Amino acid sequence: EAIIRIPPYHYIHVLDQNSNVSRVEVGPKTYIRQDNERVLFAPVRMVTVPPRHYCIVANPVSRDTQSSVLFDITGQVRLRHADQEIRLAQDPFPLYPGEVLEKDITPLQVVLPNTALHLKALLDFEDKNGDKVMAGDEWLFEGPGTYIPQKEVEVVEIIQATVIKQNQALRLRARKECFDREGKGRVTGEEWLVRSVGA
Amino acid sequence: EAIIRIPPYHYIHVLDQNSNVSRVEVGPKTYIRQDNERVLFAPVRMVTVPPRHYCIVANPVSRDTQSSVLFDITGQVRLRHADQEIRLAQDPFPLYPGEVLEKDITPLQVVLPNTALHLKALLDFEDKNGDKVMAGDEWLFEGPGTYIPQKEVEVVEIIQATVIKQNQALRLRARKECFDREGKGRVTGEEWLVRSVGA
Amino acid sequence: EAIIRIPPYHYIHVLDQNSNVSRVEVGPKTYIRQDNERVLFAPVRMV
Repeated sequence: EAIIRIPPYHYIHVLDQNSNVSRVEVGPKTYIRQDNERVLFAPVRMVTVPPRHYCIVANPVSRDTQSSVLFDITGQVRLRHADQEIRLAQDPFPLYPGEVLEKDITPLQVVLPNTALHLKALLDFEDKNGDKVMAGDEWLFEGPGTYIPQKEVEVVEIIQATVIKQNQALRLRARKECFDREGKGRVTGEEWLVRSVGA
Repeated sequence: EAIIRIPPYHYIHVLDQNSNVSRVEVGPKTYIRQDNERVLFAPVRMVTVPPRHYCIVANPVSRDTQSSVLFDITGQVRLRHADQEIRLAQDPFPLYPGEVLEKDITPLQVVLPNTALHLKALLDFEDKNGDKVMAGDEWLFEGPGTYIPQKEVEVVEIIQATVIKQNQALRLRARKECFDREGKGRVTGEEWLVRSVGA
Repeated sequence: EAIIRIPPYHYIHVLDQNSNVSRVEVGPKTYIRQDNERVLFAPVRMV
C-alpha cells in the first residue's frame, strides 16, 4: 500500500530506489510513498527509554556542534560505524539507517553501600576529569552511588566488602606489582595482612 | 457505526487517519465519526479514583504552568514517555493517547503506630523539603500516619517495632558503616546492644 | 485506491463527507484522498 499509517511517536525507514539514500521518516503524518521512498519495515513501537535507564546503540549517527544529526552529500545519514553510543533518558529517539540497537532497554547499575565495581577500561580513552587511562587499566567504582555505564569501560565483577570483626584480619595477596592502603610496595604474590576493623 | 454513544463520564480515542493524530473525546455527546475520527476502543467505564487512593499512570501527559494538557504542532498530545504520574483523588481523569494505566486502582498505604516503612529511593530525585537524595538512599517512614506513594521511592519492607521489656535488650547488627541512636559510629557487622525499654 | 492518478490537464471532483463540500481538484499532482476528499468520477479527458 502506498499510504502508510505512522502513529505520533513512531517512525520507519524509506529507501530512495534512485539514489540508495535510506532515511527515517517519523510521524505524526499519514505518509505517501512512491518508488523513491520505498518502505523498509513496520511502524512498530520504537520503544523509548525510561528515566535513569540507558541503552547502547551500535553505529550511531555523527552529531555536529549543536548535536545535529548529520547527512552526507547524497543525503544519507552520517554514521559512526566504528563506535557505539550510550543513550540516557530522553525522547523516543529516531533510529536512523544503520543505527542498530546494540543492547536493548535495561535498568541502570546501582551499587550497594558495602560493595564496589571492578571497572576495567577495554579501550584507550580519557575520563571526564581527563588525566590518563591505559587500554587496560583497572579501578574500583566505590560504594553507595550509581555509575554511568560507558562503552569504553566494563564491569569485570561486583566486589562485596569483606567484614573484618575485631580480633580478626584479612590475608591479601597482590596479583600484580602495586602499592597498598598504607603505602607499602607489594610485589606479585606477596601476601600481607590488614587488621583494620569494619568492612 | 458512525454514531457513537458516549455516557456523561466516559471517553474514547479517535485516530485522524489523515494525520495520525490520536485524541481523546469525552462525553457527554452523541458523537459522529468520519474516517478522520476513527474510533479505537469502547466507551467502557474509565473508572475514577476514590478519596485517599492513588493510581500510577505510565507515560503521562506533559502539563504547562496552569496544569494544562499540552498538544503538539500536529495536534497530538504531549506525553512524558520516560516518566510516570501519581494521580490522587480527583475527577474521572481522561486517559490521553499513550497514557496507559501502569498500576490500577488501589487503596492507600497507612502505617500502624508501632511500625515503619523502609523507604528506599530507586532513582535520583529531590524531596519536598529539598536537601538532597542519592539514587539509592534509604530512610524510615515513621509511625502513625500515611505516606504519599511516589514513583521515585519504593517500600522495601514493613518493619514492626520490636518490643523490649525491662530487663531485656536488643542485639543490633549494622549492615553498613553508619551511626546509631546515641551517636556512636558503627562499622559493618559490629554488633552492639540497646537497652531502652518500650518498642 | 487512496492514490489518484491525475494527468496534467485533467481534473476530478472530491466530496468532503464531513461537510458535503464538493470541489474540483485539477492536476498535475499525484493526489491522495482520505474519506474527506472522496473521489466522484474518473480523471477522464475533460475535453
